[PDB]
Amino acid sequence: KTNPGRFFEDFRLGETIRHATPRTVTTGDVALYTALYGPRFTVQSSDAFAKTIGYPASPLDDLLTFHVVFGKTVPDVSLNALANLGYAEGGFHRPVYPGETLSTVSEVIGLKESSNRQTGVVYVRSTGSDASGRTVLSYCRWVLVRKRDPEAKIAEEHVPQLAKVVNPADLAHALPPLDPAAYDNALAGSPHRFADYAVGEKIDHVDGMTVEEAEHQIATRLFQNTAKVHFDAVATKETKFGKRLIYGGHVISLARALSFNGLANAFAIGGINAGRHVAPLFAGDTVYAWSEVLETAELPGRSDIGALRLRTVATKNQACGAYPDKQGEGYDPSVILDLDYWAFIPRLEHHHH
Amino acid sequence: KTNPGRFFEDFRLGETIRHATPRTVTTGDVALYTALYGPRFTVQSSDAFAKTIGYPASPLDDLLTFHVVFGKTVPDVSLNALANLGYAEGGFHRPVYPGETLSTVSEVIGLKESSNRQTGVVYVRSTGSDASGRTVLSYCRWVLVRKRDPEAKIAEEHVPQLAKVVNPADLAHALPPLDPAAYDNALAGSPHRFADYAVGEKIDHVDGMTVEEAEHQIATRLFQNTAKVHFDAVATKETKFGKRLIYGGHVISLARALSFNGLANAFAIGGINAGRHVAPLFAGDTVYAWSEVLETAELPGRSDIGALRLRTVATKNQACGAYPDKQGEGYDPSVILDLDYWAFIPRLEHHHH
Amino acid sequence: KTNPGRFFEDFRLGETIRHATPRTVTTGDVALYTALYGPRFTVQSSDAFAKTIGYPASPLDDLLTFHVVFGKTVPDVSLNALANLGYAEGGFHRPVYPGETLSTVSEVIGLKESSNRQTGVVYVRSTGSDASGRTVLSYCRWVLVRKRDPEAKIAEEHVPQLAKVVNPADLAHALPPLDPAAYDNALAGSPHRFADYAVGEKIDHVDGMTVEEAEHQIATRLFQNTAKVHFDAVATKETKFGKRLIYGGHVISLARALSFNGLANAFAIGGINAGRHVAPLFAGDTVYAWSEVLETAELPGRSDIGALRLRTVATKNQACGAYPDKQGEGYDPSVILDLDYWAFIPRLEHHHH
Repeated sequence: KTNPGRFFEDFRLGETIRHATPRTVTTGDVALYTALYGPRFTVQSSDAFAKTIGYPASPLDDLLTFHVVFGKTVPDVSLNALANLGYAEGGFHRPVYPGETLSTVSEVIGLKESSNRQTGVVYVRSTGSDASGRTVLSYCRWVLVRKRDPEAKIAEEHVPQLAKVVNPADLAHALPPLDPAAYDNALAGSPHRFADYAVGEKIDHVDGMTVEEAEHQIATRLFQNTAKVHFDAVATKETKFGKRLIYGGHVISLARALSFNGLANAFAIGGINAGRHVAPLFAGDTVYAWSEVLETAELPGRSDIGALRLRTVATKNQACGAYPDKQGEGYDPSVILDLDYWAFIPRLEHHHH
Repeated sequence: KTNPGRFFEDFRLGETIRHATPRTVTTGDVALYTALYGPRFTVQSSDAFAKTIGYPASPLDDLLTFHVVFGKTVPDVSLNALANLGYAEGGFHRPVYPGETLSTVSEVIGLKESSNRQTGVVYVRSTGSDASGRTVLSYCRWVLVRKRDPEAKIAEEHVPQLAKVVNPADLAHALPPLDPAAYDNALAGSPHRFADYAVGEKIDHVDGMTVEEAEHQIATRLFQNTAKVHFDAVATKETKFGKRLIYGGHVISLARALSFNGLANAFAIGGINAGRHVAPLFAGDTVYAWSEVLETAELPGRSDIGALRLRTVATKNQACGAYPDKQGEGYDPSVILDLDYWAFIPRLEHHHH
Repeated sequence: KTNPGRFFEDFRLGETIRHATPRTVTTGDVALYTALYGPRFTVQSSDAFAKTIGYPASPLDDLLTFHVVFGKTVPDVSLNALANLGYAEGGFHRPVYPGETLSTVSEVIGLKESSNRQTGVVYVRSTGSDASGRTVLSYCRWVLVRKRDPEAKIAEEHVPQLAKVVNPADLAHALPPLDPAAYDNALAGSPHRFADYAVGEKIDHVDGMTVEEAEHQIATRLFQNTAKVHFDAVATKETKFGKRLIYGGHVISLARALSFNGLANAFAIGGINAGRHVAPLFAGDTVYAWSEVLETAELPGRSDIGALRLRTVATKNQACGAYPDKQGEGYDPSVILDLDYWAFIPRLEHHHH
């Protein structure tokens, strides 16, 4: 029963993995998520405010939902990962409330050995469901995993093909009918509505967050994400980094929190277009971030909210006033994340019943 | 939309700031507050105990209420602070329960440039309200803030004038009618009641707490307090301290927790007379504290509880058996906080209906 | 009122201590316990899953119950401890739910001075009760405590005599009637039931956890455990270790979490036979663990669950594939804990009403 877990040669294309340890998310998790990342989006922070605008109660931060659903997959898929690399085709179907239980099922949809035959990239489609089987989250990710025995031979290889953009039209049925007049701009922390954003606008978030060892471990276990490279200062000595790698998701959550400085009314996340973990983060490193409007979509059947398509780029140890990005055939050396996603935002303020 | 925040030259006397991100405080926050500071006051720790003595449920620790209400003001007032300096005229109007939402409004009531023209002291009156607009917390604080451009000229300057003591008579209507017979001294951890304290009594708390980097960051984000000097190990290199300053409130909470060793039945805080952040705390530094009875007040219209006026002084890296205080024209070098406040305490144990 | 606490010479055999600060355990504590230790046992993690199998709601992790009940005793017994040493005769009478309040009473049942006359071992029987006085936890522990004055003389000395095994027959009335068919092996993360374990089976847990300073302090205060040696980087300089000792219970919780890798369906703990803190853990040290089946007991009056008797041994900085244990007259140098306990596990999967 000694189980070092699954390695790259153990995956067979088209297998469905029915992940263990479904997770009841409570106001315990909300309070710890708030203290690990410091997000200040009022919909999630204030029940009073959420209720007035047309929610039943504050919904979970969409990234608390995401890290929990991802977490459940880690024991089977990425326990023996060296790094999670990217995402595509992400959809937040349903908002999630404290007391709800989240479960995850993954489908192996790609496998590509690395040239050294020491590792492969595993591609999965992961689907999270509430206790009654209703989908709440769908996404694709790919992660670089260890082979147990490098001399082993990779049966079938397949780099799958993924939409680099989700279609706003399928995100329309996500958020319940809201009241954009009840939405109190002063309590939400910005006057800027759907119509105040221009395609091409660039936003430095200014604020920096230095990440301590204990912070990312406490976050990573909260998600019940077991990837040994987060936790084992002994074993990681024998990796390329030689020390504990911070959960990629920790950077996504930190960048989202910072993004409140300019995008406070992008209150909920509807889907993920593309994401890429460019570079790893270590304890003692400082995160900064900057964002861009790529599209501004109206939602078929709705006038309360539209959708912003956004690109957010995070750095370590480098302010983003100069908007760091590409630099030759690759990124500026300070870039650690490049995330392309749809958020929701209120439209008009005219009171209706 | 790139916003480095408000600087000293941006404040205009008499402006009202209506702060963003109102905060629903849950049993998540209570559990994290308990783990960040270790307070052992039974009223807050045990619903069973609170209910018996005449509360509807355990109330929030008054400093969890305080750090949340302060927190909401930080983005507008002290995001660009170098240090929060003092308090006066603090009143805990109403106890607060899990599920309640807290909002903050501040009034700029003072401005004084520093001699180097690099900084000014900003004086505010901050008022926290529940979701229905009822006041729960009022206080005055002053914080040393950065000027964006030092060559800038300060229009109007005003060091306001503040009562160095709150009047017990206005704290009477705070706590609901309690049962001081139901109050179980063994469960509360002290036999000492209102009548067992003498004016002039001095209490060393003995216990020390060493504060790690991750602890104060996790606490400071829980309060959604954004002051860059807490978080940015890069930017703080260019400050006088050259490293992250620990939230002043973290020291107040730690000193209050330690104070359980001698003041266990000073179960709730009614108001704040004067407070002064004497000196900063850094990661790795050890806190100790000692307290003094300054007054013992009966409350107009009540026999269940009286009010102790208390002075609590915290040190770093120095036990308080010698009761460190002043030392010439200024404090003993180890002193970091000097806090003068009213707490509540049960009187007589005679059972009534 | 300056109280450095109780020292070895202050205990009198046969005294009952009625401990202060009873503790309401909430979903705040559950979420923080989950993030401090990362346990993935589905009964505790998923209400949905617990309810289906025959609980009213997820019960508290038995070690969250244990650390809280132990915590309440620390101010009186072990505030001035150098190290907690062992356990015997542990019984989890009743599972515990969020909202319940826990109180502790201890009986001094042993005292033995150390040869240097600087310290003694104090032996206690500690009993935790819900708010209505019903017992939930009973155990014996012994801890090495400081004498205030070494020249002091120890009146009565007594090393009591303790059963090295609890009897499965008295654990039968602990867990409510469950449904072992409703128990979803895929959601619980193991197909192995009562009947799949063999006496003599050995299980390496593979996974390692490196423990940071802030992690054990945040955990130790959550339990409201005050032992100065956990917290005071100044005072601990003058101890044999010269630095902060990590709560022994932190190692028990970490080893239990790791043990999910092979014992996922040992879902609840019924009692503790023997436990020994072999060696201390420090910040930066990495924990690993391995377990053994010692007995497999059926429960008088029940067919849903049986009892496994288990031995789990934790190490620091040494993988357990070689199953480290004894090595001459004493343990392998890497061993830090040797814990002998009864857990519960489902039997047959045949659906009944």
